[PDB]
Amino acid sequence: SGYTPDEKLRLQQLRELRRRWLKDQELSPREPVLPKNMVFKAYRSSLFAVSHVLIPMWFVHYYVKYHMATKPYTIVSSKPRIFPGDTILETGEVIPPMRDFPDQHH
Amino acid sequence: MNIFTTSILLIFILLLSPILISMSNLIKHINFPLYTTTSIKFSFIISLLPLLMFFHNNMEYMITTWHWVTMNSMELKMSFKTDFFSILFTSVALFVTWSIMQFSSWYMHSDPNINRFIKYLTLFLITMLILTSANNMFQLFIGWEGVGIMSFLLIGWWYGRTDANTAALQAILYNRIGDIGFILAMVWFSLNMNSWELQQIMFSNNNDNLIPLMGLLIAATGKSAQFGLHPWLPSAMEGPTPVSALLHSSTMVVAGIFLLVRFHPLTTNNNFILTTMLCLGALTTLFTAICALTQNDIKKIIAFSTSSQLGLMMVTLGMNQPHLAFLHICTHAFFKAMLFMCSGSIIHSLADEQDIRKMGNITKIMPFTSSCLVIGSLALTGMPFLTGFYSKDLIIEAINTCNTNAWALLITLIATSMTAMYSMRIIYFVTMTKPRFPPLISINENDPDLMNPIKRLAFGSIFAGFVISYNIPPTSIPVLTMPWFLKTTALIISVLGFLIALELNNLTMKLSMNKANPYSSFSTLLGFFPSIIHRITPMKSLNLSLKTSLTLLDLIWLEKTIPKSTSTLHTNMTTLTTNQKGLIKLYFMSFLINIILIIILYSINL
Amino acid sequence: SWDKDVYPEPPSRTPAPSPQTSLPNPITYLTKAYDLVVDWPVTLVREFIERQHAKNRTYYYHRQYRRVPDITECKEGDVLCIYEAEMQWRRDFKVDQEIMNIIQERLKACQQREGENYQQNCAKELEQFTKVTKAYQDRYLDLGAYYSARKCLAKQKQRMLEERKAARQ
Amino acid sequence: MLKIILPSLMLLPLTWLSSPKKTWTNVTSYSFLISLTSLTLLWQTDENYKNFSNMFSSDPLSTPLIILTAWLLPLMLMASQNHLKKDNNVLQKLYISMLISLQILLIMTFSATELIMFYILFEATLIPTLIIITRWGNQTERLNAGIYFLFYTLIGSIPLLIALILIQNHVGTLNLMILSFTTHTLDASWSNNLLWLACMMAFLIKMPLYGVHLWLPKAHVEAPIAGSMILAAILLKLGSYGMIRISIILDPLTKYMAYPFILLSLWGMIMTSSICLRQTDLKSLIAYSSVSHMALVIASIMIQTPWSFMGATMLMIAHGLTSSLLFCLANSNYERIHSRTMIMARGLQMVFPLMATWWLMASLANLALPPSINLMGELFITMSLFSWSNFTIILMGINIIITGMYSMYMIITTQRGKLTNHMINLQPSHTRELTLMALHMIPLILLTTSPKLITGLTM
Amino acid sequence: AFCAPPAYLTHQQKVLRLYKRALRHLESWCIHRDKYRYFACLMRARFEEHKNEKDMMRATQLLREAEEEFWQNQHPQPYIFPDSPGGTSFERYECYKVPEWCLDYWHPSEKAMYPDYFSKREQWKKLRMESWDREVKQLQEETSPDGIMTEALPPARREGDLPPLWWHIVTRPRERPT
Ligand SMILES: CCCCCCCCCCCCCCCCCC(=O)OC[C@H](COP(=O)([O-])OCC[N+](C)(C)C)OC(=O)CCCCCCCCCCCCCCCCC
Ligand SMILES: CCCCCCCCCCCCCCCCCC(=O)OC[C@H](COP(=O)(O)OCCN)OC(=O)CCCCCCCCCCCCCCCCC
Ligand SMILES: CCCCCCCCCCCCCCCCCC(=O)OC[C@H](COP(=O)(O)OCCN)OC(=O)CCCCCCCCCCCCCCCCC
Repeated sequence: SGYTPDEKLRLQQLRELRRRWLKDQELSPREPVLPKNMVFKAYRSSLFAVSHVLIPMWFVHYYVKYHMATKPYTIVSSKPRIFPGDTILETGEVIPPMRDFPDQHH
Repeated sequence: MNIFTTSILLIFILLLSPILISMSNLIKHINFPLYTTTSIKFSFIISLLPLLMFFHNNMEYMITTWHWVTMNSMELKMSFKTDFFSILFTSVALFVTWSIMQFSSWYMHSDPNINRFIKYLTLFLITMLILTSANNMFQLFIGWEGVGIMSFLLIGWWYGRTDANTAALQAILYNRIGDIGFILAMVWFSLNMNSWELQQIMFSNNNDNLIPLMGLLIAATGKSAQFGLHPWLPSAMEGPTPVSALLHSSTMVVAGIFLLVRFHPLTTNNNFILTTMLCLGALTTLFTAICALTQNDIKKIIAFSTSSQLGLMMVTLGMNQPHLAFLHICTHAFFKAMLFMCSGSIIHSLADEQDIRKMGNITKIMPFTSSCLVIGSLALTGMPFLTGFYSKDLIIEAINTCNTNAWALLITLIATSMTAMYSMRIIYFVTMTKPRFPPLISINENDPDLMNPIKRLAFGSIFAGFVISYNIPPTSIPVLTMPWFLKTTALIISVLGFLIALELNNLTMKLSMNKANPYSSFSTLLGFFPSIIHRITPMKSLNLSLKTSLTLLDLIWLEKTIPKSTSTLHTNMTTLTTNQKGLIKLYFMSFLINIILIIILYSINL
Repeated sequence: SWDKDVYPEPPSRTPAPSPQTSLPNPITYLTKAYDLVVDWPVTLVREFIERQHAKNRTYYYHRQYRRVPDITECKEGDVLCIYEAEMQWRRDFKVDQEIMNIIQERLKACQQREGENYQQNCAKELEQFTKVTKAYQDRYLDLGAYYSARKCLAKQKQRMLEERKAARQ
Repeated sequence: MLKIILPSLMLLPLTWLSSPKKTWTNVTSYSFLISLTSLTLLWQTDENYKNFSNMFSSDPLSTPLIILTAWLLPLMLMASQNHLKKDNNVLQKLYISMLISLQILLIMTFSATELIMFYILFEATLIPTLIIITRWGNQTERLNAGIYFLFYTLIGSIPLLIALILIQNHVGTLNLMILSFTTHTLDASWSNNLLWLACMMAFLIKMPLYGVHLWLPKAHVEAPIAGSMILAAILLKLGSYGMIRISIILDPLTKYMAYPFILLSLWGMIMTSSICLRQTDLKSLIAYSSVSHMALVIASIMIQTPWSFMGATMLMIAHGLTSSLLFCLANSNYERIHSRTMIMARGLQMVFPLMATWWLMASLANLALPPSINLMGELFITMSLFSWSNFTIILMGINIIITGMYSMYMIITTQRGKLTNHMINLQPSHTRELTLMALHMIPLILLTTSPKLITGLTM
Repeated sequence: AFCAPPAYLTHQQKVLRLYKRALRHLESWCIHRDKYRYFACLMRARFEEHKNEKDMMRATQLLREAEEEFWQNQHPQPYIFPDSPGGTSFERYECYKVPEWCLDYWHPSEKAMYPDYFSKREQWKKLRMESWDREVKQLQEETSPDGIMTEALPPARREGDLPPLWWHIVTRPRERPT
């Protein structure tokens, strides 16, 4: 069935007090009481690129070249690909070419 | 040699920078989400530089940036093995994470802890880059558990939700079983090769690696949510959508697959390992596609899509095709990032409403999101010359043409057909038919912070597979001389799945109720594995704990054995020995007995 | 600071660039920009630091220990020469640990340098590693946490007795 | 060592002569200076051992324990500042004196070169823990808990005294280095077996071994915060140090007398982790976690691998720090809600965000998060145990799984979830207790950054 | 939520609950609106056919058979609203529903950041001070001497009076607190 009158009156009074409480939850316009843009390409991104990238890039490059290359096996890289007909920059010898490729059907 | 290492460690420094800004007490004066988004995009550009360098000269790098400790004959050093896999996954993950954090800045609006969320995503990205680029197994293990713990926190982001806490806990549990497998493999390699260094692992390629390969397989199963350890991913869907995308869609779930790709020279020499990897992957992609066919929550559907594609990668690693698996890693990362971002925009426009039964007319009411969702669904199914064509089709030809398990092949093809069918289910029940959402229209997708990451991920999901696959150095020679029914197998089964699911959706549109069958009950109810296992194993574990361990042993039987038994014995002895009646007659009789006894001992001692 | 006598490295053989295409190389452009923006100020700062070091230059020496009598010529119970021989043995144990680290770095460097040819071109490094680990297993293995010169001598004596018994037939 | 022992000794007249409004400040500042002075034992530029005198010495194993004790003493005063604010001045100064006596006698205990002096200082340290637990404990079971702790430890320690006197009569001096140099092998007879058990069971009780671990949870529950710290962070590691010192003269029969204790330790850490899963008391749960960690230490010390000894050392230091931090967080919650129930306080992440952060890092250190010294200890113990026998990895895996489960169960049921809004007596935070968590957690980060300090004797 | 459950559910209440659950699972199965309207009209016709029963034991048996049929033909994943229990947004904001008594623990500077709201807060607290004794007296007066009592509560019975135990209901946190 429906609402008994006691619980109906209780919900009406409780809801009216809820309206008052939620209205009192509002903020006055003075609350809270606290105690060179250019364009995005020229100042928003340029300053970020020269501040949060350039100085860290300087520090990492300093650490890499003067504290890793000074140590033997920190930066170890594989041998680069050497093909026939190539000239070695460090040695100066040219790699001899391949054979005559008998199959040229495609 | 200097610019390469400088770029890699600059990626790492730019990742760690917003964390220091967060703890440096200046967040209240700056725009932290925008600052972090710019940091990730710059990290992506300085990550694009070694991508170009490796695409040119194919230089393979090792960087020992910091010696941590030297331990008799074993040096733990923080080192990075800059791989092809490391470089390409770094670039892909940074691009995806840039998109996800822009989408996060749009989506987590009116949230009090948006900075907390952004910092958590950044810390997860740092741990994932550590895991991806790590040279030694200890550093990769640091990345492994850092990713797992930040996954726990981001799943339990809404920490007032009991279901979220439960999902985070079971994600932790399955990742922990994976950690046990990893610890077994790590310990075996430390004992047998004196180091966790991948170079000494490469020298370990020429012996019996069955136990560490089993451990790595268990670790990868736990991390990538294969069968037996799967449901933590669909439970992990409980967290917010950018977490779902970045964590559970593109980066974290492919970590076990990435580990298997790392240990693929060991994997190639063990045929039993290859067969069980192939069987496990085929089983998990079949089961996850079956589960995906009848789910109603769109996030759960694309999560089971993620798990099924992970099963496809696991099949590909069951074959001797690790590079195809990594290509599918990048391809899948692009697709699920864009698909999940589209689904999150749908949910936000429909006011936190998640299941497809209250959607519809999305093609007309949200055209941009509809177009991007269609792009994602078609390219996930394997529409030709999209990003998915250059990995999924090659996987299908490889499994069709090389010697595999026949049942694994058949269920892989059927799983691909099911991928087509649940993509059709998504397309139909979201983008088609009549509206079913509540009437009040609150759709507003006109935000640039919403559009632009989807645009970038659309450009990825269209062109990135083509560009990457044409920039791959030639390895893992595919076979192209193959019959026409085998060649067009993936396209044919995708078209067949689309048509079958279209006519099934029209049958659901038809005005007739049908009695449900156990096949659809099995598919909708997660295969009964979550209910059955998550009810029987915690109950037995906690029941054994309380009923036996604490109660029986500690609170009953060890107390009855040592201390209370000693106290009872001494109490009985002291009562018996000092129950004295107090009579000098009895005392002197006792003294006489003592005298007689001492005379007896003197007589017997002499 | 390091020397190729103890950290051997083959001379690099890089090929000369032969660009068939007419497109400019963004790697070369970005590398030239990278030197001109980053490498020159970094090497200027390091040159200033290095001339400050030369202005205030100091020297340090590597300590060397003379050979105390070994534990074999050392009486039991006389804990003075026991102690001297034991700390000499511990010092040599630490030195052998670092020798093992050197050989392991050599093997890792060989594997990373060769890459796909590591199964053939690292035969010498693998042979050196195998010989040194056989020697290490002969001298220091299975000693326990309380490893000592006496325990090492007992293990060596047991191994020599086993070898002498096996050499009779 | 005298330059650390004497000013800690002179802390007592400072305590009893300071003004009642300056005693805590003066003793805390000067004990921080004691820790700073005790940091000088890390100057080990040679393989030789720091033998300061004929009675005291420093060691790569003894030094981290001494530095840890000297660091915990000001933290002990900080934790004891709050629950004694309604207490008499004489009893406050007495409690500070008891803590200072703990700190002094433990430095002498770890720095002693003689095992008989080590035993004298062993239960000389036992006495003030009894007094602290019995007098300043809160519940009515503190008297029973003190009885249990004292008599487990003394029934352990009496055969140790008999074994020590027998060893002194057999050898001649009982000096640690003389024993280490003129160590003689044993004949594997029944007398030597019983002698081995006599010199092992005292430290096995103090660890505690499984089966004889029942004194620890009740003592930790009914103890005050300083008693919980001293037990869980120093005394178990003191039993650890005792076994490491005494195991050198027990070859070769420890290789088969290690068998029942390794099995007891592995199955017992599994058992106690299960109890941690099904435990309704936060202090009891942390106590059983401590029992499991010291069971790992038993397994490492008994398998006697150098890697195992190192893992035991790093687990000693790491578990002491993280267990002290866990008991501090539990005691802060206990001083808030005046209850020890695991489930009663639930949503503390809302009201206390920074304290929940400290909770999270403490639990992550507890569950062996990389690259912390906690996980380095457990991983190297795992490696040595797998080298000892390959089937130990199953028990290790079960232990690690349940360890993660009880740590995250702690976090979920104490921080996450809905807030118990009836607890209106929740003060926000004390700068004192936040400083206490910070001073517990920062040395964990620093030792993670440099793990070579706590490697121990083997490497 | 706003009403306390009784000692037992009546037969009429159980019939209504079964009807609502059956129609919700019917919409979960039917998805499409016209299909659901057709089959929901069929279900309503079935309920109206079994509506006029007088024996009431046959009605209880029919209710048992109907809910047995419902349990046989229920959806494995019925549609759940996001705010409903078992939904997606259920208990999502309990982490943000901070109780109001932390403002008692706020610092005076933070109190000075919001002066007018805090002044209204002590006005509400003073009203609670004045009303607590009166509502306790009302609760003690209206308690029946018999052991029978429900979880329902009386309203205010005169002017200038508040309903008993009104604080935890009126000052509850919002479901969208931020
Ligand atoms: C906390 C643990 C409590 C229970 C275990 C207690 C220790 C058990 C193992 C040691 C035996 C008992 C202590 C003896 C100490 C000295 C050992 C020693 O020197 O051994 C070599 C000696 C032998 O010395 P020897 O090496 O000179 O032998 C002679 C050899 N020849 C002739 C070749 C030179 O062993 C003994 O003398 C042992 C005799 C012990 C008899 C008395 C035992 C009383 C009960 C003890 C336990 C009581 C408490 C627990 C009760 C139950 C509680 C629930
Ligand atoms: C063809 C070959 C096929 C091979 C197949 C092989 C299959 C292998 C399967 C291995 C793993 C099985 C056990 C998995 C247990 C997972 C338990 C779990 O987390 O359950 C979650 C559950 C609640 O979550 P759920 O019910 O999913 O969701 C509720 C949402 N409202 O409950 C909870 O959240 C309870 C919280 C945790 C309670 C304590 C749990 C302790 C568990 C200790 C286990 C120790 C032994 C581990 C052995 C692992 C072996 C691999
Ligand atoms: C896996 C390894 C297995 C092997 C190792 C086993 C041994 C482990 C170590 C032993 C631990 C024993 C712990 C004994 C104390 C615990 C019992 C206790 O607390 O009893 C209390 C009870 C008096 O209680 P009370 O205070 O009067 O009243 C209750 C409240 N008012 O007290 C009493 O009623 C009487 C108490 C008497 C004193 C007990 C302590 C001294 C015991 C001496 C034992 C001597 C054994 C050898 C004897 C000679 C040979 C037979």
